[PDB]
Amino acid sequence: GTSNRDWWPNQLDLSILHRHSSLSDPMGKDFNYAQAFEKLDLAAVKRDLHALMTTSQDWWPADFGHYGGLFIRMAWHSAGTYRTADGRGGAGEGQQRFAPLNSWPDNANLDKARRLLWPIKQKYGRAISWADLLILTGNVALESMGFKTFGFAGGRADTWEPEDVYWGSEKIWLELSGGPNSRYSGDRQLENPLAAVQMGLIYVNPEGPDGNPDPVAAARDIRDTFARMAMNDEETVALIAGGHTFGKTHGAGPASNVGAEPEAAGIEAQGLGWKSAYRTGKGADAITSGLEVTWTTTPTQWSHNFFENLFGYEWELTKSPAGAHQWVAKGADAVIPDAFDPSKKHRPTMLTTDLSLRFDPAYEKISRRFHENPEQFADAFARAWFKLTHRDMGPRARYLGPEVPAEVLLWQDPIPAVDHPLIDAADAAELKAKVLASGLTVSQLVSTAWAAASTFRGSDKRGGANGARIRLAPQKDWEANQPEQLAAVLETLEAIRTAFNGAQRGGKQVSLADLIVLAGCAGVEQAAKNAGHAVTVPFAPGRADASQEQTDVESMAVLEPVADGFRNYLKGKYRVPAEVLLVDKAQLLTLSAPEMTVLLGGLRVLGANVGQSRHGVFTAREQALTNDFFVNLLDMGTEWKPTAADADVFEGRDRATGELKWTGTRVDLVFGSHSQLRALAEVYGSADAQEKFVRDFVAVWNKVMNLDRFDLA
Amino acid sequence: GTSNRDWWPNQLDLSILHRHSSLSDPMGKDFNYAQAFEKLDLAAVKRDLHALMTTSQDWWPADFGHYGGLFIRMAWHSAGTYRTADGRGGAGEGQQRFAPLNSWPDNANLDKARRLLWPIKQKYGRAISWADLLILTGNVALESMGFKTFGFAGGRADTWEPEDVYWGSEKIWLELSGGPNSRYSGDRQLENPLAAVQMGLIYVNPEGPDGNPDPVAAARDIRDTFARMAMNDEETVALIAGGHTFGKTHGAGPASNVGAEPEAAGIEAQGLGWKSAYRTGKGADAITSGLEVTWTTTPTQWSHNFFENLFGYEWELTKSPAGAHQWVAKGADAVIPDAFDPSKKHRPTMLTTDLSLRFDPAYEKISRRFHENPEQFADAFARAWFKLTHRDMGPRARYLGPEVPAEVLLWQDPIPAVDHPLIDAADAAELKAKVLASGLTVSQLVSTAWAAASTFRGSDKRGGANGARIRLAPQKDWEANQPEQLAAVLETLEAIRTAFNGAQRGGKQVSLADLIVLAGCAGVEQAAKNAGHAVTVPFAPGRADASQEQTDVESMAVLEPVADGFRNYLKGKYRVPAEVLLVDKAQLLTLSAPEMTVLLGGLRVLGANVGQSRHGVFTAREQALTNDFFVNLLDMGTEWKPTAADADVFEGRDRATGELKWTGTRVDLVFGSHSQLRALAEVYGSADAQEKFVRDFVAVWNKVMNLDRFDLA
Ligand code: HEM
Ligand code: HEM
Ligand SMILES: Nc1ncnc2c1ncn2[C@@H]1O[C@H](COP(=O)(O)O)[C@@H](O)[C@H]1O
Ligand SMILES: NNC(=O)c1ccncc1
Ligand SMILES: [Cl-]
Ligand SMILES: [Cl-]
Ligand code: NA
Ligand code: NA
Repeated sequence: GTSNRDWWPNQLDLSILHRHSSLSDPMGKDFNYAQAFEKLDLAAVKRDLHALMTTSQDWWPADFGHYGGLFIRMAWHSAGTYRTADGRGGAGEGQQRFAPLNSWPDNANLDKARRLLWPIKQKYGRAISWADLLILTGNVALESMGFKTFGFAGGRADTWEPEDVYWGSEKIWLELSGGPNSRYSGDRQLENPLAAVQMGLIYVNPEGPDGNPDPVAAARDIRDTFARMAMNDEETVALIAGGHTFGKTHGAGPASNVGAEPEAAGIEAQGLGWKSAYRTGKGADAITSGLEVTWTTTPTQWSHNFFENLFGYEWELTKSPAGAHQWVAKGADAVIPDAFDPSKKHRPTMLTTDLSLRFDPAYEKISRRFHENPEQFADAFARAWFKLTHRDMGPRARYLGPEVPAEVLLWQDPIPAVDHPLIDAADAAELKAKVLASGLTVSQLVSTAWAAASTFRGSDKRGGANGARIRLAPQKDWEANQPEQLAAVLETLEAIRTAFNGAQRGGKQVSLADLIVLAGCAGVEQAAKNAGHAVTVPFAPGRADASQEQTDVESMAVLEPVADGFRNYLKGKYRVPAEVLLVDKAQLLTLSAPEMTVLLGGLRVLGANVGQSRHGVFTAREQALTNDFFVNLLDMGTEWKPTAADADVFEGRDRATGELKWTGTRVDLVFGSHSQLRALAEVYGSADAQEKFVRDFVAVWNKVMNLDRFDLA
Repeated sequence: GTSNRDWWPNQLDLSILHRHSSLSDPMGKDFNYAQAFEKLDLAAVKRDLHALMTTSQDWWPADFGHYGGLFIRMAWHSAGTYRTADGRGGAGEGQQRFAPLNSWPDNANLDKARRLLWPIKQKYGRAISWADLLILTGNVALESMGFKTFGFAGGRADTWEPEDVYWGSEKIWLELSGGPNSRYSGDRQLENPLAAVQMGLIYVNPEGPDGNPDPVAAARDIRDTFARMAMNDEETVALIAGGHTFGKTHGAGPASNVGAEPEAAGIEAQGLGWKSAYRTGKGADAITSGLEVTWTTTPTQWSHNFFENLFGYEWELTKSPAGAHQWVAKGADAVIPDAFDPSKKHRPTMLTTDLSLRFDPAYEKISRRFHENPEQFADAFARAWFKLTHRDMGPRARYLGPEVPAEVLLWQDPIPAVDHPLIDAADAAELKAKVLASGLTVSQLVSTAWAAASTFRGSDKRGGANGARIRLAPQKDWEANQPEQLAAVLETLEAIRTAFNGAQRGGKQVSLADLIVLAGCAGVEQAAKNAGHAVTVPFAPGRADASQEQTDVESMAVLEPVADGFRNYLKGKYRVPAEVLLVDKAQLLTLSAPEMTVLLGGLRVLGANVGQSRHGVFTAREQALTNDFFVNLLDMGTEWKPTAADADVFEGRDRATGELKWTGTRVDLVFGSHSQLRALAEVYGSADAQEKFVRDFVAVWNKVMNLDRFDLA
């Protein structure tokens, strides 16, 4: 059956904004996962998971009699898809159980791991999500094997269909670099937003870069991909050495024995995949990666043996029984136990990527310090495992249950507790009147509040106006935020705040974070008034102001908007067309297509464009909230053409006279071109739609202002 | 960006069940189109459209100074996608404005027609849908040119995204038959459910079959395609001769002048397409189909000149300026006016497909009668145009506004008016107890009510339990409906009804249509009771009983279910896997994936399978409403394999002992295989889900029972 995607393979895809509707969701529209989880007996679930660790099933027998290593890898993989570039991937939505991640080659046989968990999932039902269960099971695996975790938070609601994520353009699984859809260019630069070296891998290739077994070169890839998953050198060495303290790899025979991945298998496989014709197909005969490495002398117990082996032998290149490159300890005794046969032992072995930890010079120093000071290794690994597995969960307000660590960590972008009375409605009116009397313009108020609130992304729940981080480095210096204008607005707001706060009794004060948002609301009210409409814009107080020391400047850099269609901003020229980047941003903002449409049309006429550009400002009453953008965009009296200077800018001329009326970008004009977007524009550009436009705009404005307000959830 | 569809191109596509969410809809959740339309001043809209017919725009100048022919073609195309096989296509959702239909080659330059209508759409806003406006504009075109229409009904609500429709497998627009994706096999058999001869055409090729200009052969294709659009010979001739009484074709120069269709054009084209480099690109230079035919001497007025010309001249094969085959009248005077130059005239011309009306022997008789009796022609055309343009609107209860014809037409599957008091809640309880006391079983009651209600399809809103047509030909003899069992159930219900009705005062009585549904509800209540649960199943009375004489038997044939996954029924072996046919059915029933899932699992254990098959009956308490289907399906203690006898049937055996536990079909097992479906099955198979399963089952059961109840909208 030929589809629209076949006929117009580069048209824009709006379905990404309309996933996750109530239609695909089996839970009622009233289901609240946080409330269900709060009633879960978490201790009881952890007792069942402890029991599961050594209850081997015949259909996938446990190595060493203990599933701990398998489950740690399962949890690591659930979390390990994460990219800091867009916040997409991670454990937070339980996406490992859906295509494509359920069938990635690096997730081979994790289908068996997930299936082992079905009895517990069934027992507890909706009170524990798959997403939480995958992570909890990793924690319990670690605890069972002697390792004390830093903590655990529930609250990851399950999702019910695959996310739309750009995982790369390759059409072959695991394609090596340099092909027609290469993710690499230049001096082995990985394209943003990607965070893995090959399609279907988590981070790097365990044999080495593109299969070449050079541990020094592999270190380069490790460092780059882990950085792109928010991990520095110390965390990276702690995580790899930590994880590879446990368990083993599986490569007992040639890879050609392994059949179809889950999404390709027959219906009788009942959701499992990679069935193997090699001997029994499982247990001692298991094939997963094709490598055959067991790192420690006690694979089911926490030890300091990883670094003892790493530094204690010299390593020789060799091949697994599937033909894969791996390393064996020169002249070692057979000290490693076998997984099934008590009468066999093996020499210590390593992956190329394990040797990276010793032969990259910066890693080597960390690895040595961890070898000499295992307490530091244990602490770093615990902190890094917590980070890895919670990275995409958002503000601390979302953390549920009795095991949440009390220590606040820098990576969480923390927000101080509010310890004073909040402003009430009378105080809000007083502050909005002051803001309006100060001489700040609609355009300045709207642009500042948009700049503050629209850093939010729902993918990892980072960003938003809470914290007033727009006043700190680096947000205050981002080109999209118009630094000089921003500084003048913030200075006027700060004086207003200082004056209000100094006049108070009883400890009441207003944060700058709240006042920025409140001032934006006043701007929207004033604009509606300018258009002859009487509008109150909703406002919820309670934001607090974070300090510069609570704001990691490097980590913040990935939230910089290099494309923001809502302010008609593009930081440079990109391979991806700007309207694709607009839809991408709308998706991160959690907007539907109707919301994106109304929001953008309104921002254009309120003066939210960067640099005061006239592009898309299709009104003669700027700073008045009207549907002018739509009515003028859809006017057939105007003809549009790309400019001579720039193919991405368009001139709109009176069809009869030739006179120039407007200019716009691809982002402006896509609303009059794409057939679904134009149908939306039509609704708002109709003669009966003025009040609907205003009201819809206020609702989406308020939605954006509140995106990070999990303290009110 | 590689997607799941690229990696697993034959996985099942569930997104088709999740279109039309509230996310994609710009109207609020409470918007009621029927209410808006009822207040539209329809006379005022029609006066604006009348004025439009002769107000030429220079960007697409009106042929002969009148847009009427163009708009008639627009409306005919809007309706002309319709297929009787599945009810899909037609004018009822305004789908012509979305991909792919907006860009079909047969719809070239209808983009210009739709754009002409924007000022009127904008004026009246939400009170008239595009869907309604396309049709209304065709009616007004006809009226403006002297033709009396049979009537008009509003009520087609707009849609906001493309429908997922199988339009064929070809990857090339207009591909000739016999290719690798040929829609033809055998002796020029068109594959179901298709109703056009080539990808991107409405019905047939105007040059003739695969371009061969033989009017006799073309008549074969016309007859076949029009039948597949619910039109018989009389209707077909009336429609083609009717339409081709007006306007002209456009083929003023070579087709290679014509650029990209709308979905492929640049953003500056603002949703228009087919931009032509030939001379001025429009008006006298227009190119659309590539043919250049003007049929009558007054292209802007109703006449009987099409048949006068058809029969009055002999015809010669010729070529348009774009190279297309067409026909010219041998030795005629130049009597046909030019579209732009009052000093030029032309000889009468025809399409190969127009000549079909004269040279096919059965058409020729009808055409002769219409020629001799143009009043008969006018009446047939008006009836056929009404039918064409309303065929997918559903029951008469959906027809809005002041121009609805009072005459009830056989094709409407009409339902008589109810002229008596309805049963109340206490009466419903009394009848449910009587049904249960008669000894009809849960399985008989459920099966019968499902058979009656599940003929509904949302694509053309035909079918459903209203009318009690399950008791008439042909429904009562469909194999899926189990004719002998059905007859025994209907007999018992009829006696119950006759007794209840004869005991009444005051004219109160119950229809057999209501009682079939009510009896099904009793069946579901009893089943819930068998499981130890007390529920009340909702029931709305007001169905009426249609007669055999009000039931066109041939038209009803397309509603026969040849695949019904919900009763594990397949009438023969098909190309398409049964699980794809299940999803197809659920989409016709308007079900989401969660609704399909709950509904099927519940029907399995209530005994709704055809022939009492045990396939998928994963319970030891048949006729009790439990979630046993899911708990047993997901039990990893059971292993499944295809049978030796049949690859489409599977045995489930105890994994440890090999003991046979169950059998199932692909439809049963897909819920344990497909990763999104199995995630739904898990919800219902969890230990906390019994109450939820019952509640959700009852809700979806009730939804199905009410699908055709537009009398209560
Ligand atoms: C450079 C990064 C890494 C690479 C290239 C890598 C590679 C691998 C490979 C190839 C396997 C064997 C899969 C199989 O054949 O069954 C494996 C196993 C494992 N890895 Fe990693 N790994 C990496 C980082 C991590 C991290 C961050 C963790 C956890 C904190 C981890 C924990 C594990 C565990 C527990 C196993 C054993 C699985 C079992 O016992 O079944 N690894 N790793
Ligand atoms: C075998 C069936 C049919 C064939 C092959 C067919 C073919 C065509 C073609 C090729 C054109 C010219 C497109 C162009 O170059 O602009 C056309 C025009 C037209 N057709 Fe049809 N037609 C059929 C049936 C119908 C029916 C059922 C109607 C309406 C009741 C209709 C009404 C018209 C009208 C009004 C025009 C003129 C458009 C204008 O003035 O711009 N046709 N037809
Ligand atoms: N552009 C490249 N392509 C492939 N391998 C590279 C590239 N650049 C560096 N390497 C490998 O990474 C190692 C570490 O180099 P560097 O990361 O430049 O200090 C080198 O010695 C190479 O083996
Ligand atoms: N692909 N996933 C996201 O982009 C996302 C997920 C949840 N809320 C917002 C965005
Ligand atoms: Cl994601
Ligand atoms: Cl459709
Ligand atoms: Na994420
Ligand atoms: Na339809």
